[PDB]
Amino acid sequence: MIIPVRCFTCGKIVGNKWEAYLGLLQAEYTEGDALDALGLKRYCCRRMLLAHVDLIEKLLNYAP
Amino acid sequence: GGLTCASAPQGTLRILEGPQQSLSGSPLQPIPASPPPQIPPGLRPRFCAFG
Ligand SMILES: [Zn+2]
Repeated sequence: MIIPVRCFTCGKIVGNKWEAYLGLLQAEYTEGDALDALGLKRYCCRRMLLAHVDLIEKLLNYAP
Repeated sequence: GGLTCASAPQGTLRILEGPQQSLSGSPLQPIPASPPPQIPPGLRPRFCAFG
C-alpha cells in the first residue's frame, strides 16, 4: 500500500527514500544507479524499494 | 403430341469452380523462435564488503 518505514531484514529506514527514488528515476537513472545513489547497498534493502507497489495512490481516488 | 422418353445420355459433365495452390514458403513467425533471456552489458558489482 504505502512504503514500508524500515527494511524487514535489517531495520534500515527506507521510508524516506521513496520520493527521492521517484525523483532520480524521472531524471534518467537506472534502478541500479538510483538504488546506489540512495545508499541501499545490501540487496535486502534494494528489494524493499525496487519491488514496491504504491497502491495508496489508487485507493486515494475513490470518493471521500 | 406428348413428351416421350428419348435416348439415354452418353455422358455426364459436372462443373465446379476451383482456384490453385501457391508456392510453399512456410513463414512461421514475425519475430520467430523463443528469443533467449540475456546479460545486460557491463552490469558492474552493485555491492562491496566492509573494510
Ligand atoms: Zn536491509
